[PDB]
Amino acid sequence: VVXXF
Amino acid sequence: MREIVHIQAGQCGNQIGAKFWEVISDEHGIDPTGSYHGDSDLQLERINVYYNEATGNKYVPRAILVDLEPGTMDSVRSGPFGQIFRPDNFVFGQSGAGNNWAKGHYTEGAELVDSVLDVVRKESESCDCLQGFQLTHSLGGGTGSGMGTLLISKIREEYPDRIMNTFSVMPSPKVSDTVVEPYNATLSVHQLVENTDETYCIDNEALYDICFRTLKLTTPTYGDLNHLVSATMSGVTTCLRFPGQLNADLRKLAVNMVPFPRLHFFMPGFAPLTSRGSQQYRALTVPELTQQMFDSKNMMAACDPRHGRYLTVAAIFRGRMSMKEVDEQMLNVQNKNSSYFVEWIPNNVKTAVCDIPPRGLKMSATFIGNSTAIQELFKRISEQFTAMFRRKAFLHWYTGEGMDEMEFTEAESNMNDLVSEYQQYQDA
Amino acid sequence: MRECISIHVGQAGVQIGNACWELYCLEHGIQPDGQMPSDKTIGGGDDSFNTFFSETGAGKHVPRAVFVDLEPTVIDEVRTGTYRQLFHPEQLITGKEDAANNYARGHYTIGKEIIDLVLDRIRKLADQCTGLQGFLVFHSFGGGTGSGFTSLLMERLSVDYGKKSKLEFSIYPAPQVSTAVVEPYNSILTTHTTLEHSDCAFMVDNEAIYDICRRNLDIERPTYTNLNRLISQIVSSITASLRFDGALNVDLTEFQTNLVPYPRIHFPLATYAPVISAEKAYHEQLSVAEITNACFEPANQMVKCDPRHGKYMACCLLYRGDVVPKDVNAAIATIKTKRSIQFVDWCPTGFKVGINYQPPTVVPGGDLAKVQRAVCMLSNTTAIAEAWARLDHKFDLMYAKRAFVHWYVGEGMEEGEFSEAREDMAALEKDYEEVGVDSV
Ligand SMILES: Nc1nc2c(ncn2[C@@H]2O[C@H](COP(=O)(O)OP(=O)(O)OP(=O)(O)O)[C@@H](O)[C@H]2O)c(=O)[nH]1
Ligand SMILES: Nc1nc2c(ncn2[C@@H]2O[C@H](COP(=O)(O)OP(=O)(O)O)[C@@H](O)[C@H]2O)c(=O)[nH]1
Ligand SMILES: [Mg+2]
Ligand SMILES: [Mg+2]
Ligand SMILES: [Mg+2]
Ligand SMILES: [Mg+2]
Repeated sequence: VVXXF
Repeated sequence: MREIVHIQAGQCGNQIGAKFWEVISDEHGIDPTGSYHGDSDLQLERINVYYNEATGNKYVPRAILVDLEPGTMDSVRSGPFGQIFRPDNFVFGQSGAGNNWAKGHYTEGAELVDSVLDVVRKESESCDCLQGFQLTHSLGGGTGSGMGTLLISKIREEYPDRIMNTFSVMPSPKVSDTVVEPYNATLSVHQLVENTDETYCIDNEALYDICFRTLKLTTPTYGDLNHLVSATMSGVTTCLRFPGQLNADLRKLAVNMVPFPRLHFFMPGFAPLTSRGSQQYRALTVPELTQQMFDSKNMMAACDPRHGRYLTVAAIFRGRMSMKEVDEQMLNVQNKNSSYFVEWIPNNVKTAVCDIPPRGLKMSATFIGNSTAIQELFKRISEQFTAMFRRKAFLHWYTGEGMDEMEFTEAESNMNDLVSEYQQYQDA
Repeated sequence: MRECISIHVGQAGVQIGNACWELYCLEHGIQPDGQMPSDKTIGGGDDSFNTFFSETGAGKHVPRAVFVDLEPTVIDEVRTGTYRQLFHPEQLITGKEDAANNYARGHYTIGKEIIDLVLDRIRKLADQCTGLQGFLVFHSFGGGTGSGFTSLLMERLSVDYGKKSKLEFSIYPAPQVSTAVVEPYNSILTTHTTLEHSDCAFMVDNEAIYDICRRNLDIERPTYTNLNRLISQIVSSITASLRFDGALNVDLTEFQTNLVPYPRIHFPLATYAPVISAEKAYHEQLSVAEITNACFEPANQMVKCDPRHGKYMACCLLYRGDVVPKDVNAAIATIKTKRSIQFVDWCPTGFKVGINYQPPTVVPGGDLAKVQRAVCMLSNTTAIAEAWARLDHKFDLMYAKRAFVHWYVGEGMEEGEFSEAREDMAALEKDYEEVGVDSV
């Protein structure tokens, strides 16, 4: 899973 | 019991630490440079709890920023409120912990831990009366997890009579694909059972599910996950930050929330659930804040509270509303779902009401439950752990830094004890 | 900080090194005279590209590298070539007489004459580092220098640098371009000797690369310059996370954490896409979803293994170029549905992804199309053990009759050293079997 704030 | 010292360790720690300070600063009317520019005077009454004062009556957070690589802290310092923090309270190494608990707790972190405690000591002497410490960190990486639990063990040594509080982000495969996180988490839990008085179980499984299901975000980001944490952290510490009657300091909160020294792992909830894009033009009714804040969908811990029983509950309401109606709806849940509260702790639900609402809402509710269902979280990690440990997989990263299999077995063992203890009192 | 030192050993090692550093220069806008107009930090710098390049006063960006060979022909071409000015002469180290495809000559007879000088020059580079990550070592399995000297250097580097990471790029021998009948021998010896001194090794099967050059690039009889240009793209993908950084970037050492369950199981399988000609690529653009799928087509594998008959212990996707989280996530969902992809029971099944927005570039007069986005999958599959088996069988046939064994004994080695290397290789195949078994 690709998750940047 | 006045001042709190805040610490944030590692990537997750510093990101949510930063967002937490962004949020409450806005609530206490403190700007990025540290000057006050707010209306109400409730904003400055217990400002001394989290901030220090300086010349020009500027307000400086009582915060220590810790990491083993400069990355997130450089980003935080050029973050929004970046220049607000005491420059000297930035304490970072360069080697990194490589998501390794051993590197964080025993080698790369030991090389740095003393320097951090120096800034802790300097802050704790500025204190007229220190309550204790709140730490923010993830349990899945290396710095926040390993170095974090080390700092606690060390800080408990210098301040054993103080209260140790944590906002601990539990790992989930739904958010991280690093295989060793269950190792890092189990090792950390062992530490937290022993050396904290209160631990808010912020579950990234919950935060992702919340972001994806309820808030209908198809590609949830950390900023999305953290907006939820930021909201929870504001709410949970509201009874600490503004004038109030209940759970108004960390020791009192602990005494109300913790019936047994080890079972101090709290299940936070929040309402209304909000994404940074969500409009929220329609404030909720008091009955809606209540049905939701007890709804599993609003729990930040990814446990089904109907699978266990509430030992204790705090419930914090914010904004201008009928305090009369708050009590009826609160007394309604207790009386409707009475089977889900343990009978041998009378009146285990306590409530506070603060007038100042959170940024962007008129009506908010925050939940703090010491449910036995929290075990499901520890059960989850326990399984992800054993799946690897039975084949002694990926242990060489840890043994290579000096650890032994036995130290894993004991942390495995101590957490299985924790689960069973949470199950002992669920059938009582 | 976190510098990385490349060591290019022997012909294959050096020539692949050429391709790689030419390509890196084209990726960072570095001219063949070392000058870099983008870099405003003159004389120094903290930037991502500084992990592979040092800077000088003159404004010259210098590869953190060493080229070593026991014979001057190949490195001599570097000394006189397009990128001559890029290096400093002390970095290009040559003997006079090579190792004549003999491990023993590379590890001992000739190698001992030059090992000190090489380490002295490696050391001099290490002194320029604020915080060294480790070394990258490019070498052939089959050559005498590539095999024997590499083992010697790696052993020596273990001693002089303790446990700083040592990664290999190892060229595994293929018959279509093999230069020695004894390459099976040299292979098993270096692999055994290096095994406990290497943290992670990316095997490049030349038959795989020869196959892909023939099939996807319609190159009739591939040259070394053909294979090297493709190989360099793959190495570039793997080192991209070390030379660039962005929010979505995942450091190679993070991928390493997932990929190596035990210190001996440190041989990841590389699979790269898209490999496509300019003729086919014209008017046909490949999606995040399309290149991701290629990674599970064995035709695009870098070692001839069959992951389908094996079990997965890990999966990483090193994306570069025009790639967004949204599309990657959907892409993997597809493959989770459309493939089967068995994992061992003790590992989780999540794919660790990294993304560098810096798009792939290509070398002028290259055969590869300049694509918008590309991907390298690093997998730890039991199927990689197939590579050991083919080589172990070839080794077995000759040692049964002690064929050629005499060129090795004559240089000082023993039969015991052979049987011993071969037993380690048997253990490794056994090891790679043990991990595939289900638990109880
Ligand atoms: N892909 C690729 N493989 C190469 C190249 N050069 C040599 N090889 C392979 O390397 C193996 C032979 O080892 P070499 O590197 O040529 O020999 P060496 O390392 O110089 O050692 P000695 O010459 O014996 O001292 C053969 O299997 C070749 O196919 C190259 O430029 N590219
Ligand atoms: N919610 C949240 N979790 C994070 C963030 N950054 C990292 N994590 C989580 O924390 C774990 C990684 O720990 P990390 O803080 O990055 O390692 P550290 O820097 O060594 O302390 C994983 O489970 C991540 O999902 C963040 O900004 N928000
Ligand atoms: Mg990181
Ligand atoms: Mg050190
Ligand atoms: Mg040669
Ligand atoms: Mg520079």
